Amino acid sequence: SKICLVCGDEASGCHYGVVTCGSCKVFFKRAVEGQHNYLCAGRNDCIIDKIRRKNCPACRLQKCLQAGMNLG
Amino acid sequence: SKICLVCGDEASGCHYGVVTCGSCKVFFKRAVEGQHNYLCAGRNDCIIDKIRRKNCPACRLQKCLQAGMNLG
DNA sequence: CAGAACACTCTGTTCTG
DNA sequence: CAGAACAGAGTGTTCTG
Ligand SMILES: [Zn+2]
Ligand SMILES: [Zn+2]
Ligand SMILES: [Zn+2]
Ligand SMILES: [Zn+2]
Repeated sequence: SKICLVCGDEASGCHYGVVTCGSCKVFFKRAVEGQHNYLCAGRNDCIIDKIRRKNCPACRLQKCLQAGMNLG
Repeated sequence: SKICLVCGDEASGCHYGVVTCGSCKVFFKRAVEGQHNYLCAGRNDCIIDKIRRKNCPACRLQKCLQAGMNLG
């Protein structure tokens, strides 16, 4: 496939176990080892797409997890 | 109140008609004047508080207008 | 492919008449 | 008070093993 399983932007290959775009790749790496205080403002099922992926990083991260992205 | 009617943060007085913090004051004018494409990732009722006011500018603008802000 | 180093978005603060 | 404008976190792209 050529679409990111997380946001639907054009995929640049398989990153951390899942086919993702470059911004989802580094969002995930940064989420896992960084210092964020993400919090959903809706009901933990925000729509994650290219247009809205910056809106709820907390749902973005959860969607990354469910798709199976991992470091290990 | 010292409280912002849009986001609950400590308010710096009445701006464009409504008691607001400084961030919402300048968020509101930037929104209205420079219209661009804000879209809710939930169901257009995102909680707007200090921790989460960057998440959904569409709802943030929506709460601003309801609360009564304007430039006229 | 994983990471680094860059550049961008947008926001929020401080300063002013 | 409204507005100018600098500084910042968070994000995204380009590049370099
Ligand atoms: Zn993506
Ligand atoms: Zn969410
Ligand atoms: Zn506010
Ligand atoms: Zn919303």
